[PDB]
Amino acid sequence: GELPEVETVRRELEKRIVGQKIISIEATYPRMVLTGFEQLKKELTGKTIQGISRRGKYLIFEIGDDFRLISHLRMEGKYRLATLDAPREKHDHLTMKFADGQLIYADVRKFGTWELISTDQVLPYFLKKKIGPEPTYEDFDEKLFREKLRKSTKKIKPYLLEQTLVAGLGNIYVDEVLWLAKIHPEKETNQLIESSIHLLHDSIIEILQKAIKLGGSSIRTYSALGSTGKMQNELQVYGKTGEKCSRCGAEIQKIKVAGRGTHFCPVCQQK
DNA sequence: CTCTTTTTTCTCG
DNA sequence: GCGAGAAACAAAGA
Ligand SMILES: [Zn+2]
Repeated sequence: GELPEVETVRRELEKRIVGQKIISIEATYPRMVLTGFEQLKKELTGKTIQGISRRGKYLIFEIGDDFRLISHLRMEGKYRLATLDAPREKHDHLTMKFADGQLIYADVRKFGTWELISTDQVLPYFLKKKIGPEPTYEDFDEKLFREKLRKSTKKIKPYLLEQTLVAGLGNIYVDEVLWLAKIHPEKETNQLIESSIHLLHDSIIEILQKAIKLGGSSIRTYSALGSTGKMQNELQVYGKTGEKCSRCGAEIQKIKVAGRGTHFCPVCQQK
């Protein structure tokens, strides 16, 4: 999922597993643990979960005083808290067993990843990933944002998806943000004027914070953490091909931009 | 049966 | 370094 969905899962996990001692850890797909499954199992078994943080679309389990399990859900990763006797589901890959339940990770496409690193390696880890600022008024500086946009010829949608200008936007929210800011996805960033960049900046923050408040977008659902989201009922363009724009009434169109499905209003978002 | 569609990171030119 | 295309992988629809 995107930042809102990951934050939703983070909040649920924080509320339910913090303080839990990991009894055992099993894997049917050990290869998704990029730092080595057996090594992770040896290091984390018997340890207690102290907290759950997030950076961009990355989940950060704080286990023991020196361990950090970095988890990325990628396209389809899903977590669920189940009973110890819960039957296995086809795409379940890993499980963290507690005394009165277990945290199961499932991922149909097997894109999701787990990486075990030390507490002091977290900041360097994200610096290496070149992740941009969190989408908040406090961390997302419009001035630097503007300067980077002015220096580039990249198209705005692909550039925003890079996670370098700001962290957290995925295909759904980048489409929603550009529609809200009335900017065409193929617009070269150096062509954006100051007022448009200002609207874009605030729209990125507003859309994501709203999505977080509503528990993310669940255009699917299911017995999993963060599956009761209501943001999907607020989407203005994503997956609305053929429907009418809520502002002007023109039909929402869908095109391909840098290989990604792209939804936009041809009237509100002039090319 | 073929082709298309649905986050991150690499190859190629 | 950059843009285009694709891979990792599974499933469902045209
Ligand atoms: Zn419109």
